[PDB]
Amino acid sequence: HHMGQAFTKLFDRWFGNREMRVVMLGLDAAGKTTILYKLHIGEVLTTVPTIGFNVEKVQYKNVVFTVWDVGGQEKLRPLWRHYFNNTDGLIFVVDSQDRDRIGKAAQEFQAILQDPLMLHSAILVFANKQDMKGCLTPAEVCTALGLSDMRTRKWHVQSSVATRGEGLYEGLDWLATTLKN
Ligand SMILES: Nc1nc2c(ncn2[C@@H]2O[C@H](COP(=O)(O)OP(=O)(O)O)[C@@H](O)[C@H]2O)c(=O)[nH]1
Ligand SMILES: [Mg+2]
Repeated sequence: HHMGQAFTKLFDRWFGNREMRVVMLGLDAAGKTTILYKLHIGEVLTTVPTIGFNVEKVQYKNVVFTVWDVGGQEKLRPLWRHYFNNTDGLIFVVDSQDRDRIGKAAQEFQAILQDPLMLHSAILVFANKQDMKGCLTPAEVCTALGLSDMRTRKWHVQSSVATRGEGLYEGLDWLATTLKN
């Protein structure tokens, strides 16, 4: 009989008018757009700034989530960096079933971390698609992304099933708490 709250109300408690800018990144198919629509927090808008490169965005009050795929795509790395401007947090999403592409994801993740503009970011990892038989454990995704060895930044790896909205409250609550200090 008990019911979840709407993220709309959750965001009111968590951020409530505060200026927040998070970027949610990952390899294509990790589950990022799914997380966006599953939040139900406003319209998503897109800009395709090149014939290949493609960015999505959502804002609620003064919290903005900016979203793109990372990896392959020639190497459009400079076209991104504009979008890191005064970012508070990174959400990096991983397909926990895709054992093959995780080295790539760790590489990519590791490149975001080393970018100057990400020095002081809180880091949330969604180890997504945990519903799938034989996927990686959240620890195995932690290990692989090298989160043990980590700077002085606050980080957290969170199990998720994005298509059921599972894990999302937990990660976002961590993120919100972490960010207000
Ligand atoms: N089984 C499962 N499938 C998922 C999950 N999250 C996303 N997907 C599916 O993975 C595909 C890509 O998701 P999408 O959100 O477009 O990935 P994006 O490229 O990261 O934006 C879609 O078919 C989703 O339904 C999950 O947690 N479990
Ligand atoms: Mg997408």
